[PDB]
Amino acid sequence: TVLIVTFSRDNESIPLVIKAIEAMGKKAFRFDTDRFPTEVKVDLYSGGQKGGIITDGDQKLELKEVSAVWYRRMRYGLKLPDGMDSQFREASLKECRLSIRGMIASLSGFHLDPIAKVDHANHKQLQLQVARQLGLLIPGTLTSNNPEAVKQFAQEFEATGIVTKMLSQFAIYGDKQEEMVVFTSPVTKEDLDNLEGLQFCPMTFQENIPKALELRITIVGEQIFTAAINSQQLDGAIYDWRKHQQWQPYDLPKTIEKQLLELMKYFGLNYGAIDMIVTPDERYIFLEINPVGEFFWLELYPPYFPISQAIAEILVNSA
Amino acid sequence: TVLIVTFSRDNESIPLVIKAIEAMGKKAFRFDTDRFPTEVKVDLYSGGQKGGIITDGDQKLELKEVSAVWYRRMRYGLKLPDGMDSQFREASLKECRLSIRGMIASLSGFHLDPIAKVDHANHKQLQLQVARQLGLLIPGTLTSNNPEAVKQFAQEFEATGIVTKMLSQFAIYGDKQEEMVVFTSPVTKEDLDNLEGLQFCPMTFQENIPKALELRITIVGEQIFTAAINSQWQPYDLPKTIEKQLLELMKYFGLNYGAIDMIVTPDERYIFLEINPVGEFFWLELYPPYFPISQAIAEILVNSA
Amino acid sequence: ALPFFARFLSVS
Amino acid sequence: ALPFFARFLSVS
Repeated sequence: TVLIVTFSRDNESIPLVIKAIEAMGKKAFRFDTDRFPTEVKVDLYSGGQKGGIITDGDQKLELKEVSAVWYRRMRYGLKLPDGMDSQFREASLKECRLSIRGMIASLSGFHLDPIAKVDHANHKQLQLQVARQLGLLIPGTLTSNNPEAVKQFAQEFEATGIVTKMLSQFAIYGDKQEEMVVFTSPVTKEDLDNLEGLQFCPMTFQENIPKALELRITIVGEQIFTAAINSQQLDGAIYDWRKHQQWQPYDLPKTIEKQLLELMKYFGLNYGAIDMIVTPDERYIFLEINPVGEFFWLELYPPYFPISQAIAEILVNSA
Repeated sequence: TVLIVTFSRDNESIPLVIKAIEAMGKKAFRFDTDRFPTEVKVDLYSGGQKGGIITDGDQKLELKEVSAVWYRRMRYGLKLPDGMDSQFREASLKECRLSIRGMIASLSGFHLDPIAKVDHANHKQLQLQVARQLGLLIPGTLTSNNPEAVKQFAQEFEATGIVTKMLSQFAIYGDKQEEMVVFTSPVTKEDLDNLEGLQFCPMTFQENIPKALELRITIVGEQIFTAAINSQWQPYDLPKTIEKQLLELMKYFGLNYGAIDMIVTPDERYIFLEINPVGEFFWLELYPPYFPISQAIAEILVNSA
Repeated sequence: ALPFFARFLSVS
Repeated sequence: ALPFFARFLSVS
């Protein structure tokens, strides 16, 4: 049985995979991590005890029958009541996370991907360094809490500019309503005069590389799905003084494909969402690999890639 | 240069390791994780440019000169002012953590221990499973949010009882700012009638094994320092079978340091409890049995292997 | 709305 | 008592 580690509000990727798994003659159990412990019962035995078992209403999954694990979405304990004490709620979340992580890490069979591999590939500074050691171009990157280094960094890349971004995912719910998020943003001359807040939280700054194309590369095992989109606000080839777009298939150079495969092999991954950009002079710059990045918007929308089939195959075929 | 990843309020283990490193003709930089970003400056470069530098007052460290890393204490940014907005503070703590973790993971040289190894050995359920696969006795354990499975677990071990414990480390601060902590605690029959709170947080229950001694085992490389106390620590000689099994457990997780807890029954049965990759050791060095552990850590940090 | 581990909180 | 990333908060 394929154990699918997700949450209740996950998107259409889950039913796409379970049906492709079910259509191959195998079965799959959906484990919504956010509905634990409030609704889902998990029993984890260590020793010569009874078998570990996950119970979700009528559904029941014995952990000895797990042949594969899809390490998809991890939202441990989100459905804990809001009216709970904040000290007990934060402590309960950390206990739930350690519990379910220990369950997954103890299960045998095929993992997509193992926790130790996803954890090790989540260091974005290590991603760029390993990609560069493999011969891939990476943008100039500085994570810093030091204004003098940041000023020096923005100055040497003044012609094209620099952006900033956070290494973490989070949101600030301010005032009375909305959620606020730090997207990758250009830093301005005015932002450079207000660098005093770096002593309370560092940021990651990157060389802003002008790009002709954005590449979205999804790898399943050794199968490479490459999609490109023209993001040029001013496209030179089409420019006309007298006078939409969508994602389309793209053929990577076999050298880039073999380098991305070595990147997957180094971290031990069999799934990965890789971001690259292509300059007008056809230089390929590696940006980021997300071991749990999305893929559904490349399958349900152009170029309608059949990734969910490839994932279900490697899950039920192991290797 | 040995990078030492600790924090400002960490105990007297750091200076002794430092002096032992310095007395061996090498250099050592102390990096207090809690004093970043408010005081310590870190600059992590990726790309064709540099690697990075850590600046702390007059002291600076070029990450190119890092020959080894002691992954000791990780209190990322706990010296943030408490007058800060709580939403911004927790977001800053999460950003500071990912920044320094990526710094450590990217560094080459000898790590004691690597992050990926420590994160993998942190699964206590995996510790008991691998210890059992190597031939070590482990107490019957149940992690659960299910009262029915817990009641059966307590009836199963009704003769000796069961204890409960939390997998996580935390502390609840009451109204008087007093510090509350969940130690390993017995489970009474009154507790078994109030299991409804398991739907809000699971717990880890274990067979209460009656014991004669409690063993504190500290391993540096392949050197084993065993202490025993009656439940004033004393030396203790493990059977070689137990020592080799613990060495195989460390080699599986890829650790060269570990704090291992065991108990011995009156009939001399050795039960494996836990391995903490960053567990303390100083109290076994400054107090009986005065194990020279800080010397063994400094020697493995300088001599690589 | 209390979790089960609240019953075992001691004083450090 | 603000950090530097506060100046880059958008909405979604």
